Parts: sequence; C-alpha cells; structure tokens
Amino acid sequence: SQSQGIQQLLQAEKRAAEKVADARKRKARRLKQAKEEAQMEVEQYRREREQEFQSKQ
Amino acid sequence: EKKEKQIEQQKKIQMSNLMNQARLKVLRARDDLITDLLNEAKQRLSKVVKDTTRYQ
Repeated sequence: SQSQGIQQLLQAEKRAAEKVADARKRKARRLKQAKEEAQMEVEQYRREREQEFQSKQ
Repeated sequence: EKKEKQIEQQKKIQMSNLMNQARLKVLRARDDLITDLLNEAKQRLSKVVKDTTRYQ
C-alpha cells in the first residue's frame, strides 16, 4: 500500500500548492482593495480639510 | 494650506488697504484744516480792506 500512501501525499502536496497560489491571488486582491480604499480615504480627507477651510474662512 | 496662506494674504491686503485708506483720509482732513485757515485769511483781509485808513 506504499504506492497509495505516496499518491495520497501527492494529493496533499497538490492541495498545498493550490492553497498557496490562492493566497497569492488573495494578496493581489487585497492590494487592489487597499488602493481603492486609499482613494476613498483621500476624498474624505479632502472633505474634512475643505470643511475646516470654509470654517476658518 | 497654500490657498489659506493666500486667504491670509487676502486678509493682510484688506488690512493694508484699510490702513492706506485711513492714511489718505486723515491727510485729507489735514488739508481741510489748511483750507479753512486760508479761507479765514480771505475774510480777515476783506475786513482790512473795509478800513479806509489802512486800505488806502
């Protein structure tokens, strides 16, 4: 049954390979999300600064 | 911030404008005082002319 143990280990390695590639895919998704949120934050920062400007004015 | 510095610059220009106009206003008032004196001098000279014994 060694050949079966070896194939089951091969299957486990294949899953490990998938799990890491998937982690890299998420990494990429998270980076894009980070950029989108950043821009959302910039728009809100500008809003705050604009409100302060008008108050000061 | 740069626009605010310009807004502060606008405030200083308004103050500069205000001080410059205040200076001109008081200078104009001073010139009125000089004119009042000279117009009084004209009236004083007229009173002298009316006096035959000095006008002749």
